[PDB]
Amino acid sequence: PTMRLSQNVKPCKSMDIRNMVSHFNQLENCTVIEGFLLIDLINDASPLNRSFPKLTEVTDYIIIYRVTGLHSLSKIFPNLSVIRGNKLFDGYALVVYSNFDLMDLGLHKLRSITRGGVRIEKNHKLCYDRTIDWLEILAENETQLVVLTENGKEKECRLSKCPGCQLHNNRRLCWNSKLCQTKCPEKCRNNCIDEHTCCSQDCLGGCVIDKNGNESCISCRNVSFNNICMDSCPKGYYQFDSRCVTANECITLTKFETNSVYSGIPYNGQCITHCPTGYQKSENKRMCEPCPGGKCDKECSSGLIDSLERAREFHGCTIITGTEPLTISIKRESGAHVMDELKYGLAAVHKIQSSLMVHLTYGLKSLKFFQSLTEISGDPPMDADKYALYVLDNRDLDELWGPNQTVFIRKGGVFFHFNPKLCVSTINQLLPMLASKPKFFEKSDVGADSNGNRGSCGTAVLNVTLQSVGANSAMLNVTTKVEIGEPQKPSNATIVFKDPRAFIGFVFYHMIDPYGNSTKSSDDPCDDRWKVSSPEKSGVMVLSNLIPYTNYSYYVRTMAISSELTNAESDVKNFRTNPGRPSKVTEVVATAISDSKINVTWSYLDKPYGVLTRYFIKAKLINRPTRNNNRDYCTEPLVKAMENAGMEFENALQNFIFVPNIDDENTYKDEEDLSSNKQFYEVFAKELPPNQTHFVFEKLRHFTRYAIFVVACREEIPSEKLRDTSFKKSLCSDYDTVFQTTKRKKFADIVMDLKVDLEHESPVRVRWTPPVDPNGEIVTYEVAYKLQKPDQVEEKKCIPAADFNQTAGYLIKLNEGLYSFRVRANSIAGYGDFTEVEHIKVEPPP
Amino acid sequence: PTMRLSQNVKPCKSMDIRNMVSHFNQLENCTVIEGFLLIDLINDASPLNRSFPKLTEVTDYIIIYRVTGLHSLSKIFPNLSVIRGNKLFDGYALVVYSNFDLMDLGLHKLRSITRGGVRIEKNHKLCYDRTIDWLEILAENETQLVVLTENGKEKECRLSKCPGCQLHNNRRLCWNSKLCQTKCPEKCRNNCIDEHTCCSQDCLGGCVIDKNGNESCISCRNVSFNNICMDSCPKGYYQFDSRCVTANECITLTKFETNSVYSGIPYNGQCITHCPTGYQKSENKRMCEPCPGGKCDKECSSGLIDSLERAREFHGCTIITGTEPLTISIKRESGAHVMDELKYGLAAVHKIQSSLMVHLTYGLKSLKFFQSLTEISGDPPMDADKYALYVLDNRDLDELWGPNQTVFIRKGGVFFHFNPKLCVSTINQLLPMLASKPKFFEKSDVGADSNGNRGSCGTAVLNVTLQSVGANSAMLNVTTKVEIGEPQKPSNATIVFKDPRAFIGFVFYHMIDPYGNSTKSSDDPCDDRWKVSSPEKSGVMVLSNLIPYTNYSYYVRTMAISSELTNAESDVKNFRTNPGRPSKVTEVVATAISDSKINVTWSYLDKPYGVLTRYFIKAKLINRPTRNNNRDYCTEPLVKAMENSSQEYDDRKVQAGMEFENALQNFIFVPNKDDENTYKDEEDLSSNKQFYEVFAKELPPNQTHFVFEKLRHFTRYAIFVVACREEIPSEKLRDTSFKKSLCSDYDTVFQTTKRKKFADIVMDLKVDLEHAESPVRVRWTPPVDPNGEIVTYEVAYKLQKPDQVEEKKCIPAADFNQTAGYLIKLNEGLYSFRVRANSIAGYGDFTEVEHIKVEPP
Amino acid sequence: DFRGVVDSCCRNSCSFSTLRAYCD
Amino acid sequence: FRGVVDSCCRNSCSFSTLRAYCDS
Amino acid sequence: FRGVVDSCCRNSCSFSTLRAYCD
Amino acid sequence: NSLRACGPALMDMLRVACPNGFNS
Amino acid sequence: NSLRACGPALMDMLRVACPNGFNSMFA
Amino acid sequence: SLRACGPALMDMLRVACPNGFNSMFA
Ligand SMILES: *[C@@H]1O[C@H](CO)[C@@H](O)[C@H](O)[C@H]1NC(C)=O
Ligand SMILES: *[C@@H]1O[C@H](CO)[C@@H](O)[C@H](O)[C@H]1NC(C)=O
Ligand SMILES: *[C@@H]1O[C@H](CO)[C@@H](O)[C@H](O)[C@H]1NC(C)=O
Ligand SMILES: *[C@@H]1O[C@H](CO)[C@@H](O)[C@H](O)[C@H]1NC(C)=O
Ligand SMILES: *[C@@H]1O[C@H](CO)[C@@H](O)[C@H](O)[C@H]1NC(C)=O
Ligand SMILES: *[C@@H]1O[C@H](CO)[C@@H](O)[C@H](O)[C@H]1NC(C)=O
Ligand SMILES: *[C@@H]1O[C@H](CO)[C@@H](O)[C@H](O)[C@H]1NC(C)=O
Ligand SMILES: *[C@@H]1O[C@H](CO)[C@@H](O)[C@H](O)[C@H]1NC(C)=O
Ligand SMILES: *[C@@H]1O[C@H](CO)[C@@H](O)[C@H](O)[C@H]1NC(C)=O
Ligand SMILES: *[C@@H]1O[C@H](CO)[C@@H](O)[C@H](O)[C@H]1NC(C)=O
Ligand SMILES: *[C@@H]1O[C@H](CO)[C@@H](O)[C@H](O)[C@H]1NC(C)=O
Ligand SMILES: *[C@@H]1O[C@H](CO)[C@@H](O)[C@H](O)[C@H]1NC(C)=O
Ligand SMILES: *[C@@H]1O[C@H](CO)[C@@H](O)[C@H](O)[C@H]1NC(C)=O
Ligand SMILES: *[C@@H]1O[C@H](CO)[C@@H](O)[C@H](O)[C@H]1NC(C)=O
Repeated sequence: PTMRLSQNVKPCKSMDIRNMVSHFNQLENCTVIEGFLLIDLINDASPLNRSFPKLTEVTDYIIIYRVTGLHSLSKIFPNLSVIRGNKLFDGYALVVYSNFDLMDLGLHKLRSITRGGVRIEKNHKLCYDRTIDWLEILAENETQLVVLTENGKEKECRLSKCPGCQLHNNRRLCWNSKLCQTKCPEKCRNNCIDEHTCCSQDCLGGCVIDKNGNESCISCRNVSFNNICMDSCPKGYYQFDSRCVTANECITLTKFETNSVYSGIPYNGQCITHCPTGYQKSENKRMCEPCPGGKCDKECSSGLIDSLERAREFHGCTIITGTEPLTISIKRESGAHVMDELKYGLAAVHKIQSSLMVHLTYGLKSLKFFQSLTEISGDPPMDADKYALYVLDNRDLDELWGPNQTVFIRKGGVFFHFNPKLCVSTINQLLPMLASKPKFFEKSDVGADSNGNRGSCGTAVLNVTLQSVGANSAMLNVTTKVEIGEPQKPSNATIVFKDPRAFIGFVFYHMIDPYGNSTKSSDDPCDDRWKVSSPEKSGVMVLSNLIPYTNYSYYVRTMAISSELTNAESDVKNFRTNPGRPSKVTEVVATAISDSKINVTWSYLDKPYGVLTRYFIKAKLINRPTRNNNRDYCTEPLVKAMENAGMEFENALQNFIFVPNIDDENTYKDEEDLSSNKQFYEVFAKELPPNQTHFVFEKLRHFTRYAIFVVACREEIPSEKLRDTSFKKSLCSDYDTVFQTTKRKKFADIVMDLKVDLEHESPVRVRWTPPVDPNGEIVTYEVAYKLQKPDQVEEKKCIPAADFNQTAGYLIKLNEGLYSFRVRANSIAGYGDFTEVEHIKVEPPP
Repeated sequence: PTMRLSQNVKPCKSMDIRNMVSHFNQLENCTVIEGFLLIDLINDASPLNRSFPKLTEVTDYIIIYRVTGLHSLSKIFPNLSVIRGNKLFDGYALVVYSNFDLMDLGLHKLRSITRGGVRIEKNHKLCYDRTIDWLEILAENETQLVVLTENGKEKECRLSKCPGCQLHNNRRLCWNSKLCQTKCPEKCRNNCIDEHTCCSQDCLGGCVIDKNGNESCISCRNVSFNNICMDSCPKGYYQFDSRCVTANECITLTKFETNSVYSGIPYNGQCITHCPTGYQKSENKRMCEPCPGGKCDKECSSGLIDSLERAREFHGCTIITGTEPLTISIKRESGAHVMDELKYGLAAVHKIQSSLMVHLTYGLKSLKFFQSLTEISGDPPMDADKYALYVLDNRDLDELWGPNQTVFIRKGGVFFHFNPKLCVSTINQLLPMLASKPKFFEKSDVGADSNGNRGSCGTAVLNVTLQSVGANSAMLNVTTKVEIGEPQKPSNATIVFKDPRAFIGFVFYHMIDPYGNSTKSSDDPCDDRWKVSSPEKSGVMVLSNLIPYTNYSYYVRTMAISSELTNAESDVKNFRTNPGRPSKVTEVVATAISDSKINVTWSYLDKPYGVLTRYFIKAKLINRPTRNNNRDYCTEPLVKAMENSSQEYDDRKVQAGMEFENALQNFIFVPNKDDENTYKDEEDLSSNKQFYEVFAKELPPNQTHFVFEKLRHFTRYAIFVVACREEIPSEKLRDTSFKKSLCSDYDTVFQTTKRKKFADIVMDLKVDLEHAESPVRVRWTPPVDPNGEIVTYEVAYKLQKPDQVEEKKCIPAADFNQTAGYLIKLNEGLYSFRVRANSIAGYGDFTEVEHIKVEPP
Repeated sequence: DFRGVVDSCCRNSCSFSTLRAYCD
Repeated sequence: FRGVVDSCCRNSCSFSTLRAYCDS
Repeated sequence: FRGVVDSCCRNSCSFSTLRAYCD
Repeated sequence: NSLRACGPALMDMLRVACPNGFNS
Repeated sequence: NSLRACGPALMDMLRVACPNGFNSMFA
Repeated sequence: SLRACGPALMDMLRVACPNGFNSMFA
């Protein structure tokens, strides 16, 4: 309802601190600055003292230009809270430019900048320039005006940790390490005293709160009167920026602008420097009166407009005169306020006695701001008196005079060139405006393709719809029907081409776009991102050879002979293909752990082409290794084996021939085929969730090689679940087998049940039982013996398996003595193990 | 004397069958072809149900391309007799290409191909292609041009048996399974019916013999007249391939020979198609005449050129005529090859009667393609005689005619507008060109602001010098001082910028160029050849990551904002880096030769840097392996086989900052491991003087293999190979003790030599006995130079009796320190003894046998 | 000399509208 | 017209005129 | 499947030719 | 433009090209 | 939209380019 | 005679008269 502000305000006019420190005293305990405050050209600001917390807000703007010896700006403005930007400097409210010693911005108390924006440029030591969310401080409707450049941020300024407030919004937003930015909730943006305590909407930039509950606004929402904030000034008082004043006070106050002094004039409840349209200042300079003849015909000299600041000078100018052509060369960094500053400046002009010229403009959207213009007399035309409207190299000019505005051009002709976003059709609107009323421009006065080649020219829009999508192909569908000649019912769709010859057909573009944000194809000579397709007059196309389960972006445009300017395009739609077939699993490695456990590991280092719901591991016994007949055993024993252009004629012929006219795992299940003896698995396979990168079997047969699958399968789309009734599917990946072998069983179980005997000079006989399931077939039996004599060496013999058991045991002829016998079986796997010793005696008497 | 040919003749001109079988009607009862006969692109020849037996000879080549549904070629030519081949295609006189259904040729009556070779391929079902010795079909001279390939010859042609039929070169001479091929005896050379029945030489390819006994040729060898053959045409007529004709016939006897047909001109007895060099053809074509101007030039009609495919029609033109203007309006930004096609169609043009106009062209870089233009007569000029050269609205027109290249416009002015890349100074080159000889161009004729708006105009030259070059880096120094600000106020400094802020900085270009002839720019959409440095205001740049000892190219240009016209760029230059460090030797392989030698082999596939001044080889003797104490022997004896976007950048930021600075300043102020150092020859024999412990050598740069000597028996050598390069004069004084790096890195290779041939051998062995009851004893000496430690000694013995087999005992290396002896107890008798050692290299060799007698009571 | 399809579509890229020119 | 960057820069200036924006 | 297998494998086929096989 | 596919790729091509049914 | 092709590929591209007849050689 | 601009103008002006600037509002 009603709310006092903190402390009684001591206002003082616009202030400028110049050339040395002690001038800061002029700013001492001013509560509010009624105008702009600037500090510049202090050769050494280090001797400063007595920061000024009593200052809270400034109406117009702040500029800090070439102040040296200053470390942090907060040392001058402890409690600057809001910048109102009533009057604005070239669209900017805060400027901190070309200052070497400023390494800390420091404005922690600042909350809101009401208008315009901030430029912080060429301040080398000013680290932490980009570590503030200016967009919350600025006015939400148009926050474009921010510029942070050349602040030595290359490598030196990388101390971004700051108090991290700490990491909010992906930033440790801070005024250097000492303080972090004080955000406000969206309900009370830039009107909060802390992170949670929203202030009253009658205040601006927060409020003071005390134990007494006597809350007080830091700055009033709209105006103030007797230190009380209210939405509007009371009767009998005139508003002056942020407070209400008496008639005499307004008559004595002043605003400095355009390097000139303006004394306020009370009118219609406000104190204004210039009488509004149709009014003029009184001879005594105390009131505004209606202009004789309805409006005052002030005239101003022509010139050059190099920035919005210069355009401010033309305010109130009705007639522009002088042989010099009125040149507009505004160069903004895409700023927005240009259309507002210029509208304030030149809008009053109704005719330009001279010629106009729009040259090298950057960021200028249109000439619509000449709201009152009606004639370009062109008395002296520019360029040898040939032209009266000159438009060159305007990188962003996109539309000419406002809707059904008329400007009579008396002498000379137009000249439009190199305006990338001004299509020719817009230029043609000037035809009825020239005094000569030509039906066409002389070909030397309007470039045909240098104008509007980048910006989207006048064109309708095509509805494009997606009919179907598959693994590798998709079909498009242009809904907006084209027609030839007379349509017989216009406005039932559009895109009418007068001549059948004119229309060549629709052209479709598409290319991979995972993020779905690719920009259209420009006219750049070598922009090859988009896969342009061939014209199709039927409006349907089948994109082919797509990558399954990937996002695509596509759009359409009409192609016709260049004489036909009618054209249309579609928006950049997007779609994603169907899953398709998953890729093979990579890095399958098989390692033997024991005689009966294999250990498979893998990793999916390839695109899944969908969502792989389940893996599938399968191991099937390959037939055991076998002894080849020609093996030379017992003469070539082996210890181990476990290592398992010509066409030019065709071209010359074609050139003349043509002449222009004038293992088959289709389906799977969990399975475990135990052996006949129920001791080992013949084939083992199990479905696994996508968790596993490794799996170990068990109960595998000793010394046998197993082929290993690894298959990944994708989820089933509803269409493929039923549509592909009995064919293909192919929902599971391909694979390549991997082979591994179990090791040679235990450290035993080679031979057993050994015994020795003799007939009754009898020969010695040795018997044994062959192994029941050795590491592969036994290739040889080795029989060894040693005499019971010290330091002896064991003799041995070899037999190739042979019919050893024919005589129930191998026969031996040996001399007199006592011997110990040993035997081992040897298989294709490798050398076996000997059995325990046994003894026999030879004792032929005479 | 002379004979009539077969039947009355009825020639038909060159023909072509395409797109359907019904076109075959064109061959109806033709006797001969006065040109080539080509059949192709019939997607199905099966429906055909007729033949053309009356076709007998073809004056020019036949090509059968991509005809499908045709299996037996003979179905179309029952009696094709001779392929006169008067004119060849690509040097061939018969092509049968890619007929995916052809299985058989069947030209039984074909007997001669008077010129050119024969090519037959990609007939994936054609058998019998190889079953005729073509050289007996072709001319009687060297015509070895035949080419037979990919004719499905793999296995399927089981019907190659043929009726046998004649056989030569181990194969039957047969067209197919039933059509055998017959030669002629050398007495005719292809004018014969069988092996003996040959006809008059006047006939070519064959003859018909009547029941009356008369003989008639099926084709006249030289010429024919009124169905009668002879050696030469009668006078008052002109020869046309086969038949002599009257002039009024020759005038209409055209031949194609190219996309445009040429009429026949009766010339001194021959119906030539186009007159010989330096001769014009009369407007009535009744005769040729020498060129009236000495040179003859082909006239052509003027017309718009909307695309490259339309320009190719102008090939061979020299004079463009007609009131219409030659409008080059190629909108298609075809890119690089645009110049290629435009040059092909117009390079030969010399004189233009009605002026030239270039309009709305996109990719047209320059008008250089008028390589021979000398006069734009402009008799009818453009636009009510106002203009004779009309260049308008070209996005990329950069140069007018090349150097020199006078054009001497005769009538009318010129017109130039909206040519952004065309600098005005280039247009001024035409000032001395116009016949009117004007001193300058009015703004109405050449736009002051519409031309060169984006072109590099008035380029100055920058002196680039490179201060220093390293192994992989170099530095550049733009010598030409540039006054970034206005002098304020001295003179000189040719290049100057009116505003410091308008000069972003120099930009350095460089790229690898083995030939040093790369050019600054090429006609390409965007050639990514050049590496582009970032804008650099300082004026000195340091390139990095350069491949050493490689030739480079580089040049410098200024990068000014769009609105500034002062700019400069240097000429392209070359420099080469330093030799750096050479790469490693490749595939070093070492193999043993004996117990005393090794062969080391290597190559240098990897590229060097600098010149290979010397190879280096070194061998370090690795300490011999020895027994591990925890191992055992005589229980595990060793056999031991041995181991081993273009988008010109936006200056919006700079421009906007510039203008904001101007405004702000206006407002502020107010008036009142084998380091290479050891790489040198070195040899070190062991104290024993028998083998090298360390051996090294420096070798010339062309010895890819080396062989060692005096090596230790059965030891591992650490082979070592290195490449080296010479040192640059600056290097040898810049380095003191630290840089070096003159030699490459090494890959140690280990080889083990071989065991000594006679291996470990025991010597001075003897039996012994105490007090001669005690056990007998044996003593011997360990081998002098065994292959490593003798881990065990083995002694074998046997009784001198039949029954007892050889017995042996094994003892470790121990127990021989006492007297180097061993003992054993034996019974009465006499024995034989033998001994050998065994080492970590394997079993030793057996010594000579001993003997002993034993006789205790 | 002569140029044709092969040098118009094989030695360099070409647009599909070109191939349409060789059809009856 | 009175500005420095329109007295110097374009239209050029002289030291005599320059020493008017600073004298104190 | 019918001869489509060869009308669009052994030689390329255009959009209309392929569409022609729809019921 | 032109199309070329075989096997299951051709099956998918025909599936997309004919949203309605296509006879065996 | 760039049919770089040679030999049989180019022939196939031509065939897929137009089903009609190809060339009017003096006809 | 003089033509400096931007920082060049700033520095040249500073050198030409380093005795402080007259400034406004006074
Ligand atoms: C602050 O500086 C002024 C001069 O600018 C000086 O007179 C005063 O004594 C200083 N005060 C302190 C507390 O440093
Ligand atoms: C406010 O500043 C003025 C100087 O203009 C001074 O005279 C006065 O004492 C100051 N008052 C307070 C409360 O700071
Ligand atoms: C002119 O345009 C305005 C839109 O700003 C429209 O309201 C008005 O009717 C138009 N008048 C004429 C005569 O076109
Ligand atoms: C989609 O394309 C089909 C032909 O495939 C056509 O019949 C249909 O009309 C198109 N969509 C719409 C909304 O017309
Ligand atoms: C596009 O479709 C929308 C409905 O989805 C319709 O309102 C609009 O008029 C259509 N526009 C055109 C140009 O077909
Ligand atoms: C577009 O997506 C890319 C990643 O694909 C991302 O880097 C870029 O910031 C995105 N831009 C916009 C405007 O979405
Ligand atoms: C073997 O199995 C163990 C236990 O499951 C596992 O940790 C290990 O990764 C497997 N082997 C390999 C090579 O991954
Ligand atoms: C295993 O997969 C299941 C889904 O089937 C999931 O719930 C679980 O968290 C996973 N566990 C691990 C360890 O990956
Ligand atoms: C078949 O032969 C007859 C003459 O008997 C002819 O009229 C017809 O055109 C021929 N048709 C074909 C397809 O060859
Ligand atoms: C070469 O660069 C150095 C700085 O590295 C500079 O002092 C010298 O002037 C340059 N060369 C010339 C000829 O000035
Ligand atoms: C370039 O250097 C040559 C001498 O090397 C000198 O004569 C010439 O004047 C120089 N030009 C420039 C533009 O620096
Ligand atoms: C440069 O010379 C090489 C031969 O040394 C040649 O192959 C190459 O085409 C040349 N390049 C230019 C651009 O002339
Ligand atoms: C490479 O550059 C050197 C000078 O740096 C020159 O002598 C040599 O001829 C160049 N090589 C070639 C192939 O041009
Ligand atoms: C071994 O070296 C000699 C050189 O003495 C050479 O002739 C021979 O070819 C070499 N043999 C092999 C196998 O490298």
